[PDB]
Amino acid sequence: TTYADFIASGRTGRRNAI
Amino acid sequence: SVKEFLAKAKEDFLKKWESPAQNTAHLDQFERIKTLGTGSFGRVMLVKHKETGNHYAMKILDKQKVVKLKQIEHTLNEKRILQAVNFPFLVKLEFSFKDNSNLYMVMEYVPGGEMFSHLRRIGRFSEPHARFYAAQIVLTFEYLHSLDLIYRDLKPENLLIDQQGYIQVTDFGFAKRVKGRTWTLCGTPEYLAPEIILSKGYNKAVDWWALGVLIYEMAAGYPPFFADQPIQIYEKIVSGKVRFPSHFSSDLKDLLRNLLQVDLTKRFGNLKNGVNDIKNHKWFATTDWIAIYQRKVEAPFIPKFKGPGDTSNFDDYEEEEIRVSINEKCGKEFSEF
Ligand SMILES: Cc1cc(O)cc(O)c1/C=N/NC(=O)[C@@H](N)c1ccccc1
Repeated sequence: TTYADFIASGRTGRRNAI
Repeated sequence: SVKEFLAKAKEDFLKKWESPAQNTAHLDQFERIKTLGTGSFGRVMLVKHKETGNHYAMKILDKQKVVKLKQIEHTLNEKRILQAVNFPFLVKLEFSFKDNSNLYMVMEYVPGGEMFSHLRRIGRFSEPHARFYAAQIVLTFEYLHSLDLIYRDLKPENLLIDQQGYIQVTDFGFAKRVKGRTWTLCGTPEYLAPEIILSKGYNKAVDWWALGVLIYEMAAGYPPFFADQPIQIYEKIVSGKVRFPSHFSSDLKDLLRNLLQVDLTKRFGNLKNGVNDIKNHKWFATTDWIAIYQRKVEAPFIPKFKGPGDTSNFDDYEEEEIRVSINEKCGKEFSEF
């Protein structure tokens, strides 16, 4: 599931601006 | 009237824009309580104003890091704009000042915590819940854009919930007063409009695209474009293909196809009818805008408030000593702050 892919991705924490 | 309110609003803003308030407090009037959040060149702390007993949130920016990351001009933008604006859903700048090491902006303390925190914990918001917040963002962007301001940093990380459960928008770090178009490659990868990525010039429409990302993330629980690496995220934004969860209503998906629109001639917010293309969209049909503005509407979620100065709605961060150098750093660069 996409939710499972997200949760397992490295970008579920606070995201920094570039 | 809206035009009338906004015209009066503009006249108030302009007198403050041209004559910015400056140096209206000093560090020692505040008692420091706790770190509420951090950023690439600073942090934000809960503080208490000694003379009145009022609580506030103080943002502390390290001048040298601002310079190393080339954010001088962005930072001057942030304070100049923030002190001039006045709207129910904008975090109010109560005071600002600077010292040898840092710039300081003392805002109202919004005790409910970040939308980000509630969003990841709960998983996702119901649509009427997401709508109540989105409506407030819509009115806020109407106000902001009518002043010629572009916001450029919308994300759940930058939205706070107040005591009656209404939203307050914070972080004016990328905000800019610009009538024409601009080029700075800035923002958060997941929220960047394609025109930013492809190094075209761009405008206020990037905010409406970001609203689309926000509404999607609030309702889905994840953003429309994600991957382990930003380069791969851009490849996905640029290709523009978007997939929606099966639980998104039709009105929601339609609203989002229009906000998440790569074609600037078609992006909602950016057409002739301006923001009304959004206020009159079916997804907002049940929304009473005046009642929303007047805060006469019952919020979907009232945060637990266990008293004044309570912080249990924010994460714990490593506390660092607020060191102020004995030498002025970067004085010329921040003269007008
Ligand atoms: C938590 C809180 C409460 C409040 O009543 C008002 C606020 O403004 C905040 C927090 N705001 N946090 C940010 O703006 C963050 N993006 C940040 C940007 C640059 C440097 C450091 C952080």
